[PDB]
Amino acid sequence: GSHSMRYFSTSVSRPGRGEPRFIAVGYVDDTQFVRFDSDAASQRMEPRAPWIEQEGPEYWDEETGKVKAHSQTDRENLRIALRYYNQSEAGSHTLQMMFGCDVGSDGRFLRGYHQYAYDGKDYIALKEDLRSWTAADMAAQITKRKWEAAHVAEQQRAYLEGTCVDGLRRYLENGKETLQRTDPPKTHMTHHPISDHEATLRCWALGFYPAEITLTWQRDGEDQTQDTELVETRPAGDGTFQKWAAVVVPSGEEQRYTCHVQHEGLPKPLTLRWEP
Amino acid sequence: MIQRTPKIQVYSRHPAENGKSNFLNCYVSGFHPSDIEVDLLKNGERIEKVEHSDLSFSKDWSFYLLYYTEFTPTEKDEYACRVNHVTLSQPKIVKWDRDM
Amino acid sequence: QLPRLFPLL
Repeated sequence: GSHSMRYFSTSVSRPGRGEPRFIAVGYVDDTQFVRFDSDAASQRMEPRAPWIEQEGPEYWDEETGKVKAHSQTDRENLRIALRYYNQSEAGSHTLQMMFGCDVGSDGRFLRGYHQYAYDGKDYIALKEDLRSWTAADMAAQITKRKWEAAHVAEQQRAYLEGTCVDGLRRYLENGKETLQRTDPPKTHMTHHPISDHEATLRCWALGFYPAEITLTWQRDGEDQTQDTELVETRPAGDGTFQKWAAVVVPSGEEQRYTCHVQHEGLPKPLTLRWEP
Repeated sequence: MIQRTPKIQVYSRHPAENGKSNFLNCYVSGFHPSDIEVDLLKNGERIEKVEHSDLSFSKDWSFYLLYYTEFTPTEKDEYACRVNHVTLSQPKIVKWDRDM
Repeated sequence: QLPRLFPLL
């Protein structure tokens, strides 16, 4: 199937408490592989997946250089955002950045991304064509014009269609055991009386990778979102994911209810029913 | 400026079996800004040797962290996650339910 | 693998 590489960066100002904190984190699909934290002693980009330890030592020096340049740049971008929004130096603010590339199962470039958020709101994003920018407000329109004038879309396109995909494909090979695995969910159903009169049926998907999954309830084979609870997909901490979906049911009518599990690792959707 | 209040899930890595070594997870997600305090509690007191993931965020820019520790569930030992954020008047405690 | 150039707002 398709694969994604994503770098996520967070810069947080803390006036009177030193320079902003910069955290960067790198992912391939739902698996983290690097970090950098300007507060940590190493002052190095660090591995967070076994397979990235195969990169040579030159890699660690190069990524450390570049993430430090990102750092110094987003520290200044916090001060530029202050000016544009006309805000005091007394308050803490957040600049988030995301970028990276998608490839098909053939390994060909699919899609490129490069976007910012200020104080948790969309600021600017590179559009699908990788030739143009969406700006959320007049401050981002200042950035949009600067970046058009300086051909920023062209520099970022050449990275996303080039080095980015090269990197993602090398990672997919060096970490094939991890990244290209497909762990189907292990599913079961639990039953929890609420009363003499009603019970919760809970449908479980455990140990699955990657994290994309769909859990659906039906009653007599028609979709059910009434009395349905669906929790966020959640990490187990071992590189796999968990999810459940629940219905409260008239006790003695359990068998009307089917749970349906869709996941890349199942050759076919699963139907679960209540089995004493 | 957006502010988003954390969502909290407390759960075991593996199906709880009383007296078998497991991991206790607290997943805090959907929050903004990023400053957050998380404690894992056994019977109301702080666990010392808790670890967390590196700060990342979702499509909507909202942050997520996993906090975890090795633990051995019993029938009677009560575990919880205590979360403090600028959006909360006071810490939110979510008790671990082995069935959730 | 990171890019070399990071733009100013």
